[PDB]
Amino acid sequence: FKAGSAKKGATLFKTRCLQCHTVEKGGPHKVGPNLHGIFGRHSGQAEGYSYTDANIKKNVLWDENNMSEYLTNPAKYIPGCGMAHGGLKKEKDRNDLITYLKKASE
Amino acid sequence: FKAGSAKKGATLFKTRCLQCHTVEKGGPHKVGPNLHGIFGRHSGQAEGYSYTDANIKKNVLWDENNMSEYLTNPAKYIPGCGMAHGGLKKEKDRNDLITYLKKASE
Ligand code: HEM
Ligand code: HEM
Repeated sequence: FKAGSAKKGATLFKTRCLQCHTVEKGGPHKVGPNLHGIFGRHSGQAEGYSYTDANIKKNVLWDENNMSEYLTNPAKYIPGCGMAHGGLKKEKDRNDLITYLKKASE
Repeated sequence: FKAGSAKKGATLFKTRCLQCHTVEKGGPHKVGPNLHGIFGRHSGQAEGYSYTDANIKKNVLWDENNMSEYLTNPAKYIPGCGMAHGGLKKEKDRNDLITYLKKASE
């Protein structure tokens, strides 16, 4: 991961992520947990959300690289429903996204 | 709606609902909102959850009858993902479920 465009990352997040996740402090859970302070904690630890994926639940320490990898696969499992478009296949898109996400969060 | 078996309703909820919803007080959100005090408020009002369905968001006053109807359709939309098994087709199953849910909640 190498910093990119926050501005474009914002538009990736609004159009690809926001329909399941919010990022502002104290923001609400949706199908996905609120992501505020995601880069200061581990996986599967948002207050007031209960997780499903075994790997998330192991509490991975989130960093840029781990997250890029998490977002690489275009499809993700949504509990009780099936697979959904939960990632960004283009490495540049990931870098943009994560650059925005680091700022919007914390 | 006519009261049924709480015991069987519990097993319907554990096996058909729990994978997206919790019911205890202060319990966490998952893909679905925590359902505690659902029969004392309106639709689309759980603290700390943000909703998608337009109809939910209109804030329907929840009662037994409205809920039975909500659960009738076997498939429900899960935002960003698709349709999922979000209901109970058998009217007796609904009555059992709702009888448990009234108690577990509040
Ligand atoms: C590129 C867009 C997206 C981003 C950046 C994103 C980010 C994340 C992150 C970082 C987590 C981990 C939360 C944690 O460990 O605390 C996560 C979990 C989750 N996200 Fe996303 N997400 C995206 C798209 C989606 C979409 C489209 C959906 C639904 C259709 C979704 C639903 C979920 C769900 C349900 C979880 C919890 C998984 C589980 O408990 O097993 N996300 N998301
Ligand atoms: C018979 C089993 C189930 C029951 C009793 C149940 C109950 C409910 C209730 C009462 C609501 C309305 C919440 C509110 O207005 O505050 C709701 C919303 C929801 N439930 Fe379920 N549910 C069931 C199964 C499912 C399943 C299987 C899933 C996912 C695969 C699910 C996901 C959701 C979601 C995402 C919402 C929020 C809908 C939106 O915002 O558009 N539920 N559920």
